[PDB]
Amino acid sequence: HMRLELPVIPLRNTVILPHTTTPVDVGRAKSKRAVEEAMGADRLIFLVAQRDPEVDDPAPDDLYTWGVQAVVKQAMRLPDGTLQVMVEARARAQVTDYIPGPYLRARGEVFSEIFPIDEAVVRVLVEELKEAFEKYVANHKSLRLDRYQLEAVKGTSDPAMLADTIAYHATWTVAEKQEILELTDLEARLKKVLGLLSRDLERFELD
Amino acid sequence: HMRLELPVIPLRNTVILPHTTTPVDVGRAKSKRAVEEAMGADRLIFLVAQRDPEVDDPAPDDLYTWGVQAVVKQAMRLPDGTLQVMVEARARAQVTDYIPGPYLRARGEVFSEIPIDEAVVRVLVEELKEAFEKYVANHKSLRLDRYQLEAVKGTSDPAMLADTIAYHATWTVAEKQEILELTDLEARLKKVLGLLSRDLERFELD
Repeated sequence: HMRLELPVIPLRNTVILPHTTTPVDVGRAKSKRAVEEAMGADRLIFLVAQRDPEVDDPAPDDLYTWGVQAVVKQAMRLPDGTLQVMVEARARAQVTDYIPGPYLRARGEVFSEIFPIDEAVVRVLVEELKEAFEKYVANHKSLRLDRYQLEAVKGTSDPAMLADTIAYHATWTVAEKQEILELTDLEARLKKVLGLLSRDLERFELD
Repeated sequence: HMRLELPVIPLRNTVILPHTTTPVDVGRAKSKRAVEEAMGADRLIFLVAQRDPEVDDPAPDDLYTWGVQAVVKQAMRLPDGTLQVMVEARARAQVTDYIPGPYLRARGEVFSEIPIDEAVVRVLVEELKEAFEKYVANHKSLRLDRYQLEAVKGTSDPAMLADTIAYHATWTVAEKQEILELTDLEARLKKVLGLLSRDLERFELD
């Protein structure tokens, strides 16, 4: 449990969940200025999804409250003037207190993952998640996923990482992934991911 | 049933369907230049949804093939340098052959709407009005004004009914794009009804 003052990168149509390392294309000037503060300092940064992908310059009201604390590990330039930035999402963050300035900066609380005392149900849910995800991948039609990613999921045995990684790979809406991010209770989080997977499997099987 | 060369406006996260008049916020320079060509000419324009909302400078491959032919009705220069444009979409368009230039321009074929098996269509229409009333009743997120819902209930044109419901529903771009691309009327009505019934099951699930 920490409190950090970090620059904030708004994500138009993406939710980053902890335990994921992903490249983020960064086109907007204010997002770029947030990246260079991070790289010039401790490389810590907040990533927060927008409520509306079409908003060009989001204010605090345009952003969800919860995001992730991430590490900026390296940045690259592309033929375009955008920056591809590799980010390591570490933990959920409640990003509340935005500070006036030329770009988005805020103080937020970074949250530990609390393991429930009902470990037995969680262990069953973990096995139900891996089974449901394997069928989701087998019966999905538009899903991009490499073999090594699929074996990582099946080899993960922590529930918190398993839920977060599955939610990252699945093709759910921002609002649906945002709710996974905001469910701190682990068994409720596992049951939401499983409900969404079963829902899509039902829909896949009809056709 | 004509082929026209018009400027094209890419939409990041919106699908426009015929029979709708909607505001379009226009931030990108190429989108702004495409609007003013329309305003300086016959005010006709193509609106095409992007496949990926995060793409800043879409190429033809970044766009769906089908869009709408619309009339630019008014433009509001906003303080942040954006253009709010009111557009009335009037017909489906297959936007195929994009033209070299500083912004998106393309030739596309505009398709008029022509009621098949009137017996099934009538059943689907009545089933649609009922499902929509409950969809509106059992969502939890949707903002519809009274005049809009009574417009739905009084409409007896099937094409207008399907397109208007798809406009109001909170479905993804890909799902609404599928409504746009179903030119055969009975298949379109059966898709809209399936999506509403699908959502009705999930709403009562809680």
